[PDB]
Amino acid sequence: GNFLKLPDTDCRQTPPFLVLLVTSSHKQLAERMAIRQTWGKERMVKGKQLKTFFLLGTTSSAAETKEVDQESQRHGDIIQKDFLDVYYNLTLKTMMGIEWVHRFCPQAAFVMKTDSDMFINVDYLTELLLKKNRTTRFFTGFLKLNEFPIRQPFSKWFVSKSEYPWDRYPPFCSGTGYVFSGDVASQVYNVSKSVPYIKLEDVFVGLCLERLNIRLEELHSQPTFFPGGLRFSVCLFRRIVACHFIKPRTLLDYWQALENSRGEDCP
Ligand SMILES: CC(=O)N[C@H]1[C@H](O[C@H]2[C@@H](O)[C@@H](CO)O[C@H](O[C@@H]3[C@H](O)[C@@H](O)[C@H](O[C@H]4[C@H](O)[C@@H](O)[C@H](O)O[C@@H]4CO)O[C@@H]3CO)[C@@H]2O)O[C@H](CO)[C@H](O)[C@@H]1O
Ligand SMILES: *[C@@H]1O[C@H](CO[C@@H]2O[C@@H](C)[C@@H](O)[C@@H](O)[C@@H]2O)[C@@H](O[C@@H]2O[C@H](CO)[C@@H](O)[C@H](O)[C@H]2NC(C)=O)[C@H](O)[C@H]1NC(C)=O
Ligand SMILES: *[C@@H]1O[C@H](CO)[C@@H](O[C@@H]2O[C@H](CO)[C@@H](O)[C@H](O)[C@H]2NC(C)=O)[C@H](O)[C@H]1NC(C)=O
Ligand SMILES: O=c1ccn([C@@H]2O[C@H](COP(=O)(O)OP(=O)(O)O)[C@@H](O)[C@H]2O)c(=O)[nH]1
Ligand SMILES: [Mn+2]
Repeated sequence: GNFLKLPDTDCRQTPPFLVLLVTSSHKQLAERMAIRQTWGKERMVKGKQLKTFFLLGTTSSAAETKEVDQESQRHGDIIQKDFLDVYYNLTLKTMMGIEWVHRFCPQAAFVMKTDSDMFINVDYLTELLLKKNRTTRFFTGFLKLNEFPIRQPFSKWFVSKSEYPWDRYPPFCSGTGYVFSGDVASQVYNVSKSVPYIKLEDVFVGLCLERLNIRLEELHSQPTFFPGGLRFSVCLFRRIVACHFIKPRTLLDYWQALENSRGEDCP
């Protein structure tokens, strides 16, 4: 489907249990390297395969283009299509990831779309997913159920009435990090072209899920996704799935902390 870069992976041969699709801009190589060295590192988690790919568009900068070409050659984990990679094109980026799952990895049990300034606890997420007994039409994250479009015209998330004309958004989950069963990717890709476009990707996915009659659900009886960020502690971070507002150096320090304290107890 018009992909400039495709990861060197074969989901038919080895169906992944969890696929992470990470959004980042071209210049954010430090982010991607920190992820590749921490929670993005591919491995078996309780015998389940984890795969990690980075979603990129294109840029006018020839230097950044060359950097990303070299990075894809070195790492083989970039999914790319020809669209200007800017904040207000994040919907295209998300749909690219979903398209990739649909076309090349329909075997994935679960897919997480996530920001790059994130800590992800794949071990705890896997444990909760294996416990949920939800393998189809499943979508979770930080649920946002009573959202009103932001009409402050200079706000980062401003939408005009022509861009989104109704008083409330559909139910959706924070774009910082949400998780869905793999079949959901095909259903969303199928309905996407008939659903009204909006430049905020997490709202757009919510519109698609609503058209599909897919209901959002909480992953666990306790909160596990934290778009607002969290005060760090080892014992807390062992029992969450996702935390936002984490720069690369911090991500590396937190990962080291969890390694250093492996084998201690907590509650
Ligand atoms: C994190 C997230 O999921 N973002 C989505 C966003 O969610 C925000 C929305 O629910 C609003 C509703 O009032 O509340 C939260 O946002 C807070 C403030 O209301 C918001 O104004 C602020 O945003 C920026 C702020 O305007 C600036 O002055 C400040 O300098 O920087 C702020 C961030 O850059 O942020 C806080 C918390 O983030 C929710 O976070 O909803 C939109 C759609 O409206 C979209 O789906 C986002 O993906
Ligand atoms: C997810 O399911 C497990 C297993 O329960 C069995 O399989 C399910 C698909 C469903 O058909 C159940 O009725 C089956 O009994 C649940 O874990 C078990 O739950 C029972 C009752 O609480 C308990 O006796 C077992 O020891 C549990 N552990 C096992 C079987 O390993 C689990 O509760 C289900 N998850 C949720 C969120 O309900
Ligand atoms: C999102 O990406 C699309 C595709 O790259 C952009 O649309 C193109 O914009 C360039 C100029 O930036 C035009 O020359 C092309 O004709 C457009 N092509 C298509 C297919 O749209 C779009 O501008 C980007 N969005 C934002 C907000 O930057
Ligand atoms: O041109 C862009 C801008 C942002 N992003 C990614 O989109 C997500 C949201 O951006 P950011 O974290 O800057 O927004 P915030 O969390 O501050 O609202 C992050 O993973 C960015 O790396 C991207 O892929 N391309
Ligand atoms: Mn972010």
